[PDB]
Amino acid sequence: SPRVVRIVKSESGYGFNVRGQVSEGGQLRSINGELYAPLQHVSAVLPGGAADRAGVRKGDRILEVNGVNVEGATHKQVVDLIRAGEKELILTVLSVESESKV
Amino acid sequence: SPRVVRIVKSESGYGFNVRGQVSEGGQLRSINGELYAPLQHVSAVLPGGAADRAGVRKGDRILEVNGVNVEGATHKQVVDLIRAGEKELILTVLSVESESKV
Repeated sequence: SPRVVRIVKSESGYGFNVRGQVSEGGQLRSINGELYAPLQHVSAVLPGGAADRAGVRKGDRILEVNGVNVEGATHKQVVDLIRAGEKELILTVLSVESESKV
Repeated sequence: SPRVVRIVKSESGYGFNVRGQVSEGGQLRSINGELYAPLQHVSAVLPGGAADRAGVRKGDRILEVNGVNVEGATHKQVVDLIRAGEKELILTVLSVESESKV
């Protein structure tokens, strides 16, 4: 289920890489057993960076950026939204990797 | 725009799968808003393999293999070019997925 994560920008920026469609129009995909228009995803998280500390996970699919639903958005639209926040970022993500404390 | 990627072969080979026309002659296709004769594409990248580490992306369309333009080539022509290099591979690819560091 979609989860919300806050990241405060450090010196290394937010500390993650985003990957996804350069253009609009990709076909619908099945993510966590449900259909979405194409999502950008977290392709890497800088170990020790802000996103890692905040609990962003490699493979997280990005559903919202600072309250804006970015389902089927272009890569540039999403990265521009992230970069428009100069200190904080709120993501809603569909994680392909779960986490539990034991 | 076409980008260049180097991959050094590991134990798992280069660590990706190639898909594309078995025979020559497919019709021109529109890729990233431009016309090309049929391209082979990266259908999967082995997570943790050499291609993943080098930054090859699932969906990358293969424009050149070790300096050879393979626009409209057959699948076997392209795979033979890849395999003729026993340690290194240079690809020029048109990525359907962009990546940015934030």
